[PDB]
Amino acid sequence: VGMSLLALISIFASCYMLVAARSKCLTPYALTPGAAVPWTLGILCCAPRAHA
Amino acid sequence: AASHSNVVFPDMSGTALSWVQKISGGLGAFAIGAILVLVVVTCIGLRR
Repeated sequence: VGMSLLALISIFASCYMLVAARSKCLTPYALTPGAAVPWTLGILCCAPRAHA
Repeated sequence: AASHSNVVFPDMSGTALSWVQKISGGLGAFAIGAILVLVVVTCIGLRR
């Protein structure tokens, strides 16, 4: 039980860190009426798939 | 009477199954190449 719980905690922490890093990298692009840099769009998936 | 257990399916390393493996491998390589071509083309098309 201890090992399983620790593994789940670590994997959740890593997933949260990835999501937060994505949000922090793509936050400034929704504060401008500009383009999303398809180069960055491919690597960093965002909610706008085709629009904007 | 027979002194064996009467099993006939050959090994995967046999001549017949080697031929089958080689032919399937060639066809699979062709299919994978076609998949890659389609994926590259569609990604380039979507990047526009």
